[PDB]
Amino acid sequence: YVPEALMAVIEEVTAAYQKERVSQDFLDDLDRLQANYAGRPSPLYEATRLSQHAGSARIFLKREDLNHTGSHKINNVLGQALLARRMGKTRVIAETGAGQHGVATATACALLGLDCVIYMGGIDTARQALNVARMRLLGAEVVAVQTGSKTLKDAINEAFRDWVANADNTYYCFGTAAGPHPFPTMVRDFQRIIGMEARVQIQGQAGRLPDAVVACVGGGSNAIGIFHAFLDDPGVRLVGFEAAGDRVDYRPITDSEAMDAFGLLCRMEGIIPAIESAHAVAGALKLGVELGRGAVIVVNLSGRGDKDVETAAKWF
Amino acid sequence: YVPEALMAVIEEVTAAYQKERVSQDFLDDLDRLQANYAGRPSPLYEATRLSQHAGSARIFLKREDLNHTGSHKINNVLGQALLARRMGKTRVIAETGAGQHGVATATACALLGLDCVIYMGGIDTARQALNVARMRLLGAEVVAVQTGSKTLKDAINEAFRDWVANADNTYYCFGTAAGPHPFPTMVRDFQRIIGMEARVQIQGQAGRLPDAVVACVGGGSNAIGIFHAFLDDPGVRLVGFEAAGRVDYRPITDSEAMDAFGLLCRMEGIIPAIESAHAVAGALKLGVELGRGAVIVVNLSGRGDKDVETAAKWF
Repeated sequence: YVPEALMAVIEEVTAAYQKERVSQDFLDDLDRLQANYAGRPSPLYEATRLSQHAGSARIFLKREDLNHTGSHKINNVLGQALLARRMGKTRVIAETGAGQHGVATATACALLGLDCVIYMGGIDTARQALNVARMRLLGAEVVAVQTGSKTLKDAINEAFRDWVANADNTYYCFGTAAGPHPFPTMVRDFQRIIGMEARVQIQGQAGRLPDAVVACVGGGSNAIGIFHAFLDDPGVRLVGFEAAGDRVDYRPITDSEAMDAFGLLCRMEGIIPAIESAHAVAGALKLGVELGRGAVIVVNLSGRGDKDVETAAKWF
Repeated sequence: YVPEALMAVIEEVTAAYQKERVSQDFLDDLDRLQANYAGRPSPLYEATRLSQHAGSARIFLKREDLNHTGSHKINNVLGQALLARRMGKTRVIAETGAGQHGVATATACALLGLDCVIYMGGIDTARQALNVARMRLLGAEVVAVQTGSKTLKDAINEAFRDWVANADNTYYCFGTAAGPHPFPTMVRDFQRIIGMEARVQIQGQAGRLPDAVVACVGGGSNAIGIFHAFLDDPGVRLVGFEAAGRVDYRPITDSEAMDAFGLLCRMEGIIPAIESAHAVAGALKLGVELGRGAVIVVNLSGRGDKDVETAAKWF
């Protein structure tokens, strides 16, 4: 599943990232660097037409759903490249199948100014000359790996072979589903940027801190990532909505209630939520009818607009 | 091609639009409506690795390239839908093929509070089943046309009949490939929103109006629409770059462009359209020519793609 040979190398990265977690500075720095670069900060939208169904509170939807073809992947990558740069690494590697992660990796590296090399499967190479094209346009040595299978796994290995050799100057950039996810806390932390961005936006758009910041808890981290920046704001309730069918407060939301919110959001604002987001919404509206006129609530709309259209359409 | 029966209804929309064109009211209303909604305001990005290469001017990129392939269909549809509401229409109809125009149109109606009807070929309805479900989740009514041989052509024709009969309260939303485009001015004007956005964003990010705003002029209205909002800002230069009313035109050669192309990829990791690359080349000379601390706003119009090949060949 992972060579043992990766252990000292992974241990190096974790220990180095552990030093970053002491302050907000790493995160702050990432947020600076990615500002207006590829999608970040995702928009905060005041859903004025939901207001009437939420006790006339002001519902603000943190729009993590506005991500598709591009925005997305650069986010993980840029975090990593920044870490590589602060570990005094000078060079970055990765594997990619079809080429999307190699392009993101190559992107983060031109941006931050770091040599970069990408490992592509032999017959993967000659069936997208284009991403290769992007990658070489981005300045990245593409090593088209001939040796056995031809279909990713052999590239993972050279990439692995590389990383152990060169570990003093090289960072491995992870992001393919078929590759290793060795640093799960580092991934979680990158999610806190949602709340960091949403805390600036809600005070600029709403003129203060919110009454509440709300997320569906089955989105995992990334739904929950909106909370961290509001932990020291004693006036701000943090409410995680649990899917039920039939410091943080946790509250249940049934299938029906999610479903009805899903449809109201499509009809009131023209936005088609993930069933995940519709629970956070359904709770946001109950919470506004609780809190009344003049309340301000922030909702993490996490998960994918498309996915659930089928299930929603059956349901109705 | 276009039925003559349509002349009066087209004539009413053009007349009413020409009266909106008078002031920035209509556009300020679109701007407000769509803020944070589906992509607009596109970001304004300070390209600080490029400064080295431009007299140490500051180059800001107006990131039209961050559009989704798709971001543009709701943008145009929201404009038409807000105009229907501002004219007093209560209802908006359209035809759709595979469903995208229908989904865009229903999304704009749900947003603005308007009744929606979409006419689809009876067959198109069966094949594009989840575009239909999106439409109805959106609250639109979807008519699977049973007339003729249940074709797109037959759909359009039912939609033209409903338009004519219900013109007092009903607006027709254009922008399928098989449909007409009776209002090119309207569509060109919507592009003015680019410079209105960028005029706000350059004062927050840079603290003042810029020294120039720049765009590549082969890129049509999508290029040239950044200029309008700064027209009355004497002190802001307006430069249009072309592949060699107060706007200045200058030529940019193929190899000035391709050097700007490779420079943007390599310094910023942004792969531009060749079209963006000409404006980016022009902005690099102009910073050399205005020098240190000069704020130059560049329209990055067109799509960072299909020029990829052509850029690869070149290099």
